Amino acid sequence: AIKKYKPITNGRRNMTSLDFAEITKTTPEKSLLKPLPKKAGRNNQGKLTVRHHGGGHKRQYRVIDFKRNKDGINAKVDSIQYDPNRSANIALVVYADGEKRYIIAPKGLEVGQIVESGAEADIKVGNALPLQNIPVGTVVHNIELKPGKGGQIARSAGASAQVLGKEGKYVLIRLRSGEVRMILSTCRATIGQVGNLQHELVNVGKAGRSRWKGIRPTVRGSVMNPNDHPHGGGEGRAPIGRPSPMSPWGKPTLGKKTRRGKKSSDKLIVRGRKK
Amino acid sequence: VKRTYQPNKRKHSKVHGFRKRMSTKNGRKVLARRRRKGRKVLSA
Amino acid sequence: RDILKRPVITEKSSEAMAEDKYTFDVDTRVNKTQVKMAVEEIFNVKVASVNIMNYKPKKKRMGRYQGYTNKRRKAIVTLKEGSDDLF
RNA sequence: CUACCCUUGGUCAGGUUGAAGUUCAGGUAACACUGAAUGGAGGACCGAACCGACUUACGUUGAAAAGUGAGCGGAUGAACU
RNA sequence: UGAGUAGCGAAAGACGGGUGAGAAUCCCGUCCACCGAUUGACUAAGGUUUCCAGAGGAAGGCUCGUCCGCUCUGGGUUAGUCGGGUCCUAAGCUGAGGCCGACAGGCGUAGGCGAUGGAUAACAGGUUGAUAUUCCUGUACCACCUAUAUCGAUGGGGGGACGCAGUAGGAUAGGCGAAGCGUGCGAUUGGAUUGCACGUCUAAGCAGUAAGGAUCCGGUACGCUGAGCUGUGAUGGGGAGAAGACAUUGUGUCUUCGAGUCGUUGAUUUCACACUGCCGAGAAAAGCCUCUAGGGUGCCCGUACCGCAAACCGACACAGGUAGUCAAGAUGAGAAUUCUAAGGUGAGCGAGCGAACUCUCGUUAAGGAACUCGGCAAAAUGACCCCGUAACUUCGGGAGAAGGGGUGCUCUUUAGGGUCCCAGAAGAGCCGCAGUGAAUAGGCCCAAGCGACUGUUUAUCAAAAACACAGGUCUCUGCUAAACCGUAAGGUGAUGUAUAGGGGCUGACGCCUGCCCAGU
RNA sequence: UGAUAUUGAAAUGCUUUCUAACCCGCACCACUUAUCGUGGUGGGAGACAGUGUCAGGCGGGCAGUUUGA
Repeated sequence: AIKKYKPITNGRRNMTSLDFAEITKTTPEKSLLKPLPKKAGRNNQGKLTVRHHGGGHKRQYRVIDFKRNKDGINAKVDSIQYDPNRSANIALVVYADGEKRYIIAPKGLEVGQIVESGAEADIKVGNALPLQNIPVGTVVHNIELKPGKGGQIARSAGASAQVLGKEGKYVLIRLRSGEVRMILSTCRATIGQVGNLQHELVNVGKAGRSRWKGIRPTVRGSVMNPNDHPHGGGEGRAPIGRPSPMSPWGKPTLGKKTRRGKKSSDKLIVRGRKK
Repeated sequence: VKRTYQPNKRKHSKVHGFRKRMSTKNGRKVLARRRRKGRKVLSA
Repeated sequence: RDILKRPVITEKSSEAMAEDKYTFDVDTRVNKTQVKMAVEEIFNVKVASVNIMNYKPKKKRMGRYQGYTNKRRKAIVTLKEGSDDLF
């Protein structure tokens, strides 16, 4: 749900926030919180290596498990909680042995689920099975990429990726970006979509509200001096003035592909994207 | 008007002290260059 | 031992308290335990307590050539039986 | 000193406005609409400390290598230290 | 030389008596004047002997100096409990092995160092020229040692342990007006039911108290801790407005002796991140508790002094700058305004005269912006309580729109409120030129341009129509992501995963965004 | 971007397959109640990548200079 703020002032005029109606506990669970110190886009050399980062509100990392590796012990969901670090909420789940953990909350959850290796207690949201046990046409999330490493794909809020056919050792996944690729078949995955679907609709309202999430102002290269940015100088407002828009470090920044993300995985990717 | 020198003992001994100069390799050279001159204050 | 150097005979802060307290200049690397046992071994008294304070080297002594004095450490002892620890 | 950042502390007489929500009423199959209390939001309003430096007069071997007087802006925040 | 010329650094002093070779300038005194959310009191940096007493007057002091933050000679800093170490750890630095590298060396694991935070046993009064939870008196507290079932970790678990904003409450400190004591009862017309000034007192130890909450262990499922404040004593103690007794103004002073302490009214910015709400989701480790595997002793550093300043940063005894704690009375929203208290201060050149001219300040006939680039600058409005209030609008606003009225004191009657204190109605009357009688606190309106708004900037000629901005759009990026530093290791991105990250442009909101892919 | 070394084994120079090389900011175990590292096991990839010598192309991102009388 979405709260729409009334225009009592400029700044709060066209604003919008989340309702926070699915959030139950409203308090972090102790003994699963590890201290996180802000780095403000700074390298081990101490130099600003990523721009527009810095400042914000103090937070604390929640030790979440993306491995989901239990031998078939049950777990009753306790509460859905807020997490400052990600878009998705989290869910505190107590296993029937005594261990408590944090899961990424799939949409529509208070139920109680199983960390399976197959469809014994059948497929349904929250249940985390290896991929080969997952029927073709499901919508799964939190997919590993290498066995026993932990979920890496489809972890954001309102995220998902459905399983197309199989190939005996791999499966075909169509990721949220619009890509089709081959994933190893012994890779785990949870069922369902990820909740918090309204996170995209929020209008953050003012310039000091994006300022306490950890952002900093972004000067435009056209309002810089000719030795700072390739766009740089001139008299009056000047156009781009080159054959193509550049980045601040002298590379083309609009159109040109930069895919050196891997080469060994070029043979596994079947499609492009529709983004 | 705030001026350029605000004295402070910890910072002075932590930047220009003997241990700081005897710590790096171009600080041992500063000491070896101040000892040759005959200076009565090598580090402070 | 001879961890005691000198008696300190001053006007008020050594004679206005010489009803029971006796002040010395001592070595600069000693305790009040060392001095409390040294007085009792030298003079054969029972020393109730002892207070110590350090003095910085003053630059007062300046002739044609300016210089500093010695850093000095002064110890006051309060006796429980006996007397005559500076004449 | 100055610019950003990290960590961990500190300060912001007073006074005034009255958002969401709640609660009584009433109105409907109902939702849900009008009223009255309660509530106390906000890069909100006035204004000292505090932080600034818009106009002007003075000074210009200055009191001072950038200040003073009179007014002026913010003053719970993208604050100041 | 300029030339005995410019200046002598914000400001109230006057006289009396001393000392002395010499006095506006030094000491003592009375009157006057200034600050008093500070020029008063206490401390962190930083200075580093500048602090005190006795002497001095060559140089320093913007004059003088018999004086001093200056010269000489002797002194002054006292801790089991205060701030640091023998306890803990942020950020960061360092790093045995280790990885990378022409050399030098860069990075990094275990481990270590490290506060601005966490833990940790003492309070009143007296005393010196100079110390003061440190010395002394009184009363305490903690750790260890010796005499006359327990211990449980380097390991597990709990706690420690936390944001911002809003009111409602309990109690207290401090504030004031009567009574109760202790001194005074008069100048110049008057009075004597009159005028002043003081009211307590600690920690610790005992009571009771608003409020507020399937390793014996932890996790799964099937009356308890703490807690401001009060009170008995501690305290036949200490102190004190002052009172009576002793020698050289005993100036004064040592000395013993003995006095009140009661109830009430408002009320914290101190005493709970407690309770409620919100989104931006609010350190770590030890001390501590817990479960199992098993009559004495008490150390080192600081301590004086200045600390909005003549002692620190500004070359100066320099109108600037400098973190934090305390916070009186009348008036009031109030830490505003004016006058004062505690306490400090009279600013290191004066005496004349009262020209031109410059600077700061007050007033002005008649008119009124005519001045001039330009109503710049100044004047005008300004407080509270009542009526009243337009086009427009994103329905919040504009709006303190605009425009008007009231305001002192005395006396009468007269429903309030809190528990002496706070708030009102109406009527009758007195006065002057004047009633927020001083200080202080909006001028407003009619139209156009730019930028939506709060914010920021050329430290010392520019503060804006510039930058930022929420929102729009395009584009690279499938995770050892792209991008970036190094261009090695190692990192940020991110302990994130396409509703996510980097780059380019535009710049709230409303209506919209035409055509062309020659050519780069 | 190509040739050559590290670099092999097979079947129809180009193709397809295998695995021991080389690699894994993948999992588990031991040094060690660290995992930086080393090693050892399982999985993934596999003669490809990474790296060395040689060669062609883009390269105001950066450098040195020129721009007459």
